Amino acid sequence: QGLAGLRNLGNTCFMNSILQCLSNTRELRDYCLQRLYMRDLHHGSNAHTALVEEFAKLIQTIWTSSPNDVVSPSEFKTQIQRYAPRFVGYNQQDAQEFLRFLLDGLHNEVNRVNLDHLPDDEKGRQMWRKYLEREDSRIGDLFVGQLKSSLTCTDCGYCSTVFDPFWDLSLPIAKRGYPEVTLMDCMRLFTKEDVLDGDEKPTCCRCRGRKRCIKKFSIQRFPKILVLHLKRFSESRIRTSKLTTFVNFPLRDLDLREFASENTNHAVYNLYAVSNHSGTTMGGHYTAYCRSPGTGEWHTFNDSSVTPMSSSQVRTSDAYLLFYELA
Amino acid sequence: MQIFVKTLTGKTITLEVEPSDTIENVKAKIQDKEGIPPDQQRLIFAGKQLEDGRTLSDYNIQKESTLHLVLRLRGG
Ligand SMILES: */[SH]=c1/[nH]c(N)nc2[nH]cnc12
Ligand SMILES: [Cl-]
Ligand SMILES: [Cl-]
Ligand SMILES: [Cl-]
Ligand SMILES: [Cl-]
Ligand SMILES: [Cl-]
Ligand code: NA
Ligand code: NA
Ligand code: NA
Ligand code: NA
Ligand code: NA
Ligand SMILES: [Zn+2]
Repeated sequence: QGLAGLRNLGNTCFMNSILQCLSNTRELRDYCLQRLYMRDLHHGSNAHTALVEEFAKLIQTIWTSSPNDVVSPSEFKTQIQRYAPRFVGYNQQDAQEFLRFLLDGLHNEVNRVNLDHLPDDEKGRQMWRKYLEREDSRIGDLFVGQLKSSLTCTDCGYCSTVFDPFWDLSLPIAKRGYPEVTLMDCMRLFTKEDVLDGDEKPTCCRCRGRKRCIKKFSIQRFPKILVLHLKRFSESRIRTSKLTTFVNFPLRDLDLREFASENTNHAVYNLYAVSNHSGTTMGGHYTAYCRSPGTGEWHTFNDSSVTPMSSSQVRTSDAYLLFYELA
Repeated sequence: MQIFVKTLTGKTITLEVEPSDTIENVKAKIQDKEGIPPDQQRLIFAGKQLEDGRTLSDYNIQKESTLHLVLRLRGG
């Protein structure tokens, strides 16, 4: 069933929001339920095995509870704060920041471990194999993609290309919007042609001086699970504040083909989870909306309460992290 | 060497750095351009948040890599 709430341990709803998103990440959940992590676990003492163990036990407990049971993640929390001491307290925290440290911990514990002559695509493939020989896990299987960044000197026309892995994308929010800001508007702002001039002129290795350049991202490899993090932060050099702009994101048929380096039939996503923040930058409350992998129905997970919801209630301006799965 | 930071609203900035530069040094460099206190900055690369006390080399960060600048929505 998977409709168990998580006990608030003291400002830990950021952690619970993320835990529920991951609980409803079908392939990650199955990994834990089917106990497939056991043979992936590393041996050797104080290689943080308890983190994977306590995370998997929590996912197991959630998916074997009666609906409206409340589960305690206290053992898990002990393990995550040992892995990442910033989470030692009972202070309010950022859910994205928590996601990154959590997935890093899990990944590390089940880890199974110049090119100017090459065309772009071959260079990327080689950089990708080079990466996968350092970072190769079931967690990576799900979350990791590859960006291509192309930097062109406007003077000599030389284009330097590099390839950066990613486990999520942090998207700037469009200030525009005809009727509404959309997720596609945000992906466009991420992948757009960035002008690097004035103070931002890069040095051109061919021109041997600072030149106006254009820099552009595309997606070279799409991940199975695409996590999109909306940059809800103002540019204030005094008091930073939250951007509460409504971003309209789809539930279904997010086709990211246009952002690909190479045309692909396999960059279409469906939404399955959302981590919501209500508050300011300094404080607030987290909730999660998640689609059960089994039934396809949505629930709100809020301060240990688990309640059904319609798909029409899923899109809100409080959306902060969006979890999409390759359809 | 030069690396890039994708900042908060759509723009990218260019930093001059050495492999031995500490994450704190990078944050200072970003402060000089963006006016964001280092203690508020989080820098993501290849799914890792870069930690103070470590260096660019520690993370295999090469020329023309891009760092993703994000701040925080604290919640409980
Ligand atoms: S406090 C809490 N508990 C659960 N299960 N889910 C959440 N989502 C956001 N906050 C929470
Ligand atoms: Cl052991
Ligand atoms: Cl605010
Ligand atoms: Cl910007
Ligand atoms: Cl330094
Ligand atoms: Cl940080
Ligand atoms: Na030991
Ligand atoms: Na480049
Ligand atoms: Na700011
Ligand atoms: Na990495
Ligand atoms: Na680049
Ligand atoms: Zn040039």
